[PDB]
Amino acid sequence: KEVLEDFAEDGEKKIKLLTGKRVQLAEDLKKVREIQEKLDAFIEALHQEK
Amino acid sequence: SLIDMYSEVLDVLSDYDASYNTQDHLPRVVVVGDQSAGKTSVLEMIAQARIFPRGSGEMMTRSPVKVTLSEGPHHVALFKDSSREFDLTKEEDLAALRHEIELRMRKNVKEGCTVSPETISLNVKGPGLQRMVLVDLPGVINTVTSGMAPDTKETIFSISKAYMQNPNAIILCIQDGSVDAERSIVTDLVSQMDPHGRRTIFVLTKVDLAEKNVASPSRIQQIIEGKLFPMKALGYFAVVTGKGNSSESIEAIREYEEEFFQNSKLLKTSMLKAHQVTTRNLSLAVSDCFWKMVRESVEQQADSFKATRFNLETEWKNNYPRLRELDRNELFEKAKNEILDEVIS
Amino acid sequence: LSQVTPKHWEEILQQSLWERVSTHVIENIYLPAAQTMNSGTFNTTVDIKLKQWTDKQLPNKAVEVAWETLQEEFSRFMTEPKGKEHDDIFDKLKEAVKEESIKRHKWNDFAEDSLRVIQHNALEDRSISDKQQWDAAIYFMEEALQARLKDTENAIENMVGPDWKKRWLYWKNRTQEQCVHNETKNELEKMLKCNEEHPAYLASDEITTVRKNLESRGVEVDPSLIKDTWHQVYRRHFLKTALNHCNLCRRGFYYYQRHFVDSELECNDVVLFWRIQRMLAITANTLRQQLTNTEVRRLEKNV
Amino acid sequence: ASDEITTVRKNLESRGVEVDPSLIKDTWHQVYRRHFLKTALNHCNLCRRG
Repeated sequence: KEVLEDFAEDGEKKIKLLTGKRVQLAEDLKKVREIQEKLDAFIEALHQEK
Repeated sequence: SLIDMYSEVLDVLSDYDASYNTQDHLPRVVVVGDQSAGKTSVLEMIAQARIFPRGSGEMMTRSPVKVTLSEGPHHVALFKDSSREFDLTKEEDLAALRHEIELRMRKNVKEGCTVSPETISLNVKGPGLQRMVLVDLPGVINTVTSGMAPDTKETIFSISKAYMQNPNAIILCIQDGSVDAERSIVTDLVSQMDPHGRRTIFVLTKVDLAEKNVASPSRIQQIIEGKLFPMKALGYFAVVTGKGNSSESIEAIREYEEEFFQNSKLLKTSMLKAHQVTTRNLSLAVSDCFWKMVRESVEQQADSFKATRFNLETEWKNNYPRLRELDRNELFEKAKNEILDEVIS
Repeated sequence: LSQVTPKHWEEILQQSLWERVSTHVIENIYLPAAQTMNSGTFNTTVDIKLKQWTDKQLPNKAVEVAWETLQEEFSRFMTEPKGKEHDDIFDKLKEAVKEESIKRHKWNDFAEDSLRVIQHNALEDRSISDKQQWDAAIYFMEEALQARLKDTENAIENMVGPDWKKRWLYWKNRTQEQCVHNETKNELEKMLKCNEEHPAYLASDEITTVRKNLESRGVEVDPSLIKDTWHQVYRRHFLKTALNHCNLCRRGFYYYQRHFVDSELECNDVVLFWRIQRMLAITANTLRQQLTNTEVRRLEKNV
Repeated sequence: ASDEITTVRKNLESRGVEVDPSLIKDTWHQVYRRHFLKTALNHCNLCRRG
């Protein structure tokens, strides 16, 4: 439990340890989806003003 | 409002894509100015608040600032990394904000340099403000200051070129009306980098000082009508940044500029078009053109992002159909639970 | 013209549409994806290519193919000679009206948009519940592969010539360039035999190794010729490899029935071809119904 | 020459043998010396009646 808490507080160690196709795919999908959601909100709000 | 989301999208795009592969697909406003050319005054006039540090001829802008103007209940400025609100309606808070911005400029400076290439995103809210994103850049110096790094001029040029790399970026050149176009290199660089002129906009400062210097009307008319300059831009505008004092209020400068142009003999003689002057006309034209380009670009980007996300999802199904996508934190939680299970086993 | 059995229309439409798009589908989609040995990446590339092509190009080709088939039947019936009883005075008027009617023809604009979704959902299925459908896809793949293989053999034969046994029977002698190509073929044969999973692309050092062996035989060959011969040889080898895969996948339906994903007999190509064949059948039937109902009234109006 | 080493190495890989270029050079030196000595011996036989 002590080791896990120390590892949790250090994200850099996680990045070095977590390297894989599954990890990168999940991270990229999250970032792309987050950007897309912001774009949808921006477009809808822009078009609803008029 | 809308521009707040657009500014946020640009910030996340820069973080997600370090390179300009995707950042070069959206319109942007690029501002380049010389030393003591009134670039700070013009940016302050558009923002309707003096938020940048002022110095007696010294380039206080030691780091680029991404100033965003949006719609808000009160005229306040908020940092991206800090939630401490600063009220621009009070002069005391304005002075504190200027000191905070200068402190942030010095903190971001790396070792061995004087001007850092990092850009700080600042959201300046206010009722009735134009919905657009502005970029502040250090002034171009003909002679390198002894107190600055030898590559400060090169860093400023590189930052301006990187910003201008976007084919949809709008160029906003700022110079001095008392200096001829042949004595400044910035105007030559702007013309060279935009042979078409489909997005170049030129802003001339200290027009009142130039008029008080008995400037030739032919040169002013040619600059405004795009005759002397070989490049053919969409249009040219002239604004007055006051008498040059670093303590003058924005409201007094704007009122004086309007009165000066109303009583100016050049405008009543029809030498210069009445809609080619004042900051209000320039701001409205820039905002409408920038917004229309943004609308078209964002539609294309949204479709591309949706298709790209679909490809990523399809790859996930093909490779891992019976698994669930989790972020770095969730994977850590799953890994530790498996460890505890093995301990029990 | 509307008194013809629907089966005849479907057979003509299916064959015409398939041959119209078979070259584009195989060359531009199947070949680039087949290079990778990863099934997941292979499938992902196929799906991306399918969506890009279908959303913009598929409805246009289907409309042109359907209209062309209608033109063939209509124009022929206008000019069918009814033996010695055929009249010739009306033929001139028939041709003039036919040309004017064709110019005024205009297909429904909404059909393209409707069909885009129709075939998109049809191709999205990935389950073959019928044993006979699996066998039919194998036979359809074999016919398509054999046609492409025959074209590859013709190009190889043109560059090389008949076998020494055959050329002796026909008394034909290989040219100097033809013999040079034959020697290059033998070198590529040994290279492919040693490395049965060689990548399609080539490398400069590989060309140098091949060239030096040719010099050992007293033959000088430019790298460009070696690359061209390698491309044809690899295409022929890949087609033969696919044929062997078809033989192995012939009895693989039972394994697929239990979802034996761990089994190496992942007949992805058979499933993909079955989806194409099913899509063609739906498209042929849909076009036949549209031809029989939608465009008959427009033809009558224009006449 | 380097390209000669690459050609030899690839033929060795065709036999499932991996050999460093240094070993090939050493073997080539010994082989060439033996071949040259045999060539000289043949020259001696020809020069016997010369």
